Amino acid sequence: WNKPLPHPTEISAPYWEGLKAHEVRIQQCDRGHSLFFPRTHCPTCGSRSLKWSKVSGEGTLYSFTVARIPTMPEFTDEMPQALAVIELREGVRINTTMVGVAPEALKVGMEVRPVFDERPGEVTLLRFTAHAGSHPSVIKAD
Amino acid sequence: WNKPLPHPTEISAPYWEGLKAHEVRIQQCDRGHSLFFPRTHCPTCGSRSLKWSKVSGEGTLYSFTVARIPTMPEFTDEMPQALAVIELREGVRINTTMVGVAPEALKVGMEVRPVFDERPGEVTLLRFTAHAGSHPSVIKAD
Amino acid sequence: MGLQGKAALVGVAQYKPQKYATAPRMFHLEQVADLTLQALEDAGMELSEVDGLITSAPHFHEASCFVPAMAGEYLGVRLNFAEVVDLGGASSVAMVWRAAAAIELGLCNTVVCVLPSRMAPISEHDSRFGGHSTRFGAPEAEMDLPYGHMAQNTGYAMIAQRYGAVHGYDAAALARICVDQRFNACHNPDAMFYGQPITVDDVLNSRMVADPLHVLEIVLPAAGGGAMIVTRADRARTTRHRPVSIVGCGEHVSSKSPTYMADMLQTPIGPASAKAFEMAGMRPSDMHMAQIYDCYTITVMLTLEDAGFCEKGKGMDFLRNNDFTFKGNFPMNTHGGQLSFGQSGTAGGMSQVIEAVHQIQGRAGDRQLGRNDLAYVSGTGGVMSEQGALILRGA
Amino acid sequence: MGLQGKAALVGVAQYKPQKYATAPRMFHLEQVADLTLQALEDAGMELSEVDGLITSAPHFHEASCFVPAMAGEYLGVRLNFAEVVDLGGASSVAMVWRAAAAIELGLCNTVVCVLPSRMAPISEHDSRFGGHSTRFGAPEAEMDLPYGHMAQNTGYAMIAQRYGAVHGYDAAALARICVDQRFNACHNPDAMFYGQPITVDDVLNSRMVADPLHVLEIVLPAAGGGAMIVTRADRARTTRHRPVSIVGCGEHVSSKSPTYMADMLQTPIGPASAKAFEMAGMRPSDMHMAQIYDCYTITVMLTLEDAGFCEKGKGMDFLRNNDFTFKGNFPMNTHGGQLSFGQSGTAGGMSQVIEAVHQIQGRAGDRQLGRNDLAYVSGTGGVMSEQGALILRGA
Ligand SMILES: [Zn+2]
Ligand SMILES: [Zn+2]
Repeated sequence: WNKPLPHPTEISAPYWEGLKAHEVRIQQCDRGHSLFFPRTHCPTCGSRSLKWSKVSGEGTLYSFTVARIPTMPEFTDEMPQALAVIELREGVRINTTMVGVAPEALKVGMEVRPVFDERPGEVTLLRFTAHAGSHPSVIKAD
Repeated sequence: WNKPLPHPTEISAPYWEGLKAHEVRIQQCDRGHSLFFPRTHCPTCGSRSLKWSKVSGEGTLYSFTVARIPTMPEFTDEMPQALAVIELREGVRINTTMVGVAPEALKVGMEVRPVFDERPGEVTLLRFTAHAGSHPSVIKAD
Repeated sequence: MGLQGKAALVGVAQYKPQKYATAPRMFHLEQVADLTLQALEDAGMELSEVDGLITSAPHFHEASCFVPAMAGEYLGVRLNFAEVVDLGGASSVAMVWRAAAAIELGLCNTVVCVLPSRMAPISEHDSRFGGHSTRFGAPEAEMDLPYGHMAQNTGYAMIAQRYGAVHGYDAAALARICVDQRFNACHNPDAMFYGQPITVDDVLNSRMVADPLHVLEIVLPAAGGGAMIVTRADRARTTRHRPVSIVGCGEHVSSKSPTYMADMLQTPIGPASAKAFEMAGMRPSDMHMAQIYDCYTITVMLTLEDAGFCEKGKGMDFLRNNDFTFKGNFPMNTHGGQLSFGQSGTAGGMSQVIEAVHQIQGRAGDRQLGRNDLAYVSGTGGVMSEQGALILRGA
Repeated sequence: MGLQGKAALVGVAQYKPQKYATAPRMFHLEQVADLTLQALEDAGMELSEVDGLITSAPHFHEASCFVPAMAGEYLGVRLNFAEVVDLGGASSVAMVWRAAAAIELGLCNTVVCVLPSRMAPISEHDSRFGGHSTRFGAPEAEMDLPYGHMAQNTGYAMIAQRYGAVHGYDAAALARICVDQRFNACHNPDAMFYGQPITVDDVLNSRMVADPLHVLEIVLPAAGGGAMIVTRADRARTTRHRPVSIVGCGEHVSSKSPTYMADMLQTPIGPASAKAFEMAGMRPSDMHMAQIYDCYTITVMLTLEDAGFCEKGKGMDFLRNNDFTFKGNFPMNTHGGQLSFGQSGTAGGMSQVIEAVHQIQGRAGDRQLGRNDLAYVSGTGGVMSEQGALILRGA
């Protein structure tokens, strides 16, 4: 990918490794609080006993917008950018983009599925699509 | 000359240009306050009426030290560095180094006179020596 | 146990906002001196009285660190309070209450609040993410940038889209913010868009930047800068203009990205405004003017809701049912706001404080409010991230 | 007037000073969370009670700007006070009284002051002048660097040479500071130089850096970090340890380079300490301990004089005739000071504050003082540039 790519840290590595395994891994403290982005502490109660939980990746579209001007030239091949914020069933929120749906069609609150974007090669990114749509759960590299 | 050199601004330019003409030129506000380093205002009273004028350049050694480890590797040919603070008769203070004085004869309060250092080439630096010493007023480039 | 109101704004100074091409370049230390002295001259005070200094921490052109010391040395003052803030657009209001806190606590008699915003001259010997960090370990570097999330436009668009989905959206209502504030700027010769009136149609027909936000609903970047002098109440008696006491303040930072807000529609200006109103012993209905940080129209509408000027979910109708010009019943951003007066980078928020001081001091010319004693001022940084609120009261 | 003593230090935490080569690597955001939670556990409070945060503005590894917002978001707190300081070694004392001011102002209930000092891990996709600025327009870039003036060693050495010519100099008397503080460190398992006693001749035999300063009179840069919890006096009663009230404070910055000081021998800790003792209604002879910022031996002796513990000009005499160990009559830097406990970058100054809290709370172990009610603490940045003082009293 010519676009900016995530540079995972030892803290966030299990999440990015999970996407490679077609999994959505979200940390949870032993008091039950889920958190994202990844940390070494619970941002709710301050517990340091965190586990990486496998979640379905299903949730609702919390908000979105359609970029008419590229946030930077490198994303011109993704125009119009369907920038989105997903709220997972567990309550965490994730920045992403929507695939397999028209950008102007989106609606706040619609159910969504995860889509593992393998096109950058070694790095897999997490997109989302309509839960009832026909878009596959993966985007194989070109 | 591999050492740091001054990069004059349009505010400090008249000072570094005076050294090129073998003159110590400082600003004096219209209320009589001398100032240094150069500014667009008087740091004492805030007046914006500043006049550049030549001063004799003599004063006293306010303090000094002798670097036994070079402050930078490129100051090795100046070792031992006789770092000095000079207070001109006008009351402003100038960071510099002493030339032509044995480190062991440096003494807080000695009368000093300016020495214009042309070795860097295009830039002329301002060093000082003992007023009663015989060190010349200029150090020509090698 | 809040502020007792014994500090007052007495002098202001502001570079006229200019595009970066016409904008002269000056060193940030140079701007500190120039603006500080202009504001002191505006108040009728001397440089020798300054014993407190507040400025912006990041991207001070001449110093990556020891900013207070280098600036204080360059200015020539002896400080009992050497302060920097790092709150983006909320920096201006953040400085005002800190200056009052130091004066009321007894550390300073006179504090200068200064924000350079002109670029410095370039030298032979000497930013595509819009302020987002790319550093290793910065969460937004890996969670925002690879998906195109960055800068501010899309973040505010996603807040607007969320609002429309929950409470309904009325683009023509937002346009009234642009129109009425442009009307205010049309009576401000110092405003960028002086003499250029627009209509609701002009706003709705302007290009879409990020749905549902139009070009005319977003500030344009420009260069400027500002300074502000705060001093004790007793010293303020003998200054040149009417003292503007700082009677209430509030501050809140609960999120960087709106994605991690508990609810993007419940914004941190609410808590900050409630504290400022409580501490001044005052209600929104007591204000004679509201100078609201206006980098985006959606920020203004949400500030009106969360500050208490109207009920949550009713901001759309508040815009429809009120006149926000200086001739109207709810005067707002009477200098034109950053939208029509000009956004001077980080110093943009200072234009809101300065216009309140100008109004309260009776120095606003044709746009002068007849009732000019109480002001609400807000400052916002990032995408509804950093927030501050001030209640100002003329002496 | 001033602080009324309604805020208290109730929890502390700090990494053991460790050399950069072997010290653990941690992101600054990670350190902020780790140190805060450690200090919260030490106080017996939980995360959601924190409504105020203070840290250092410059060189935050993951953010060149918006440091409070990003740190608070990572931590997971909702802040009513989002503060950064930029005062070098004086930062630690500067954050303490700012936390007290915000709590006495009613803005916050509980404030965390935190300074990361370990370096972050390195990524494949990622300082000569010792902090001096090389930027175009920075005065020191053209007036100091071309002549070899930079960093801190030679500046403090010229202060020492000025003192010797004016008041006399005793190299062995200054070495007493190193020996006694190392003795203190030799009873502190956490100190970097635990179990490593030195003598006076050890100091004189150590290499001359710049006349008359030897290497052993100068701190050794190291990695570390620390945090402290400050809370209201009433909430402090139900915390784990004895509250340490903040009853006096002072701050002064009148120069950046010592070259432009009115008198290099009249240091800013004079004004700062006079304000702090006045605010606490106390005098130097009331103190039971003095935790004095000790990057250089000369800084300690000048703080002894200008803070009023001895006469101006008799500092060497005071050093010859007094015992500064925790068993002595003038206990000083009873943790070892930065010289012997280790300097954790900008967090080195926090070691002084934390030791004062440890002593007052009765938690100093083998180094516990008999009288542990009252403490003077100083912080110093740059070369006699930024300065702050604190008077602390146990509950
Ligand atoms: Zn938890
Ligand atoms: Zn003058």
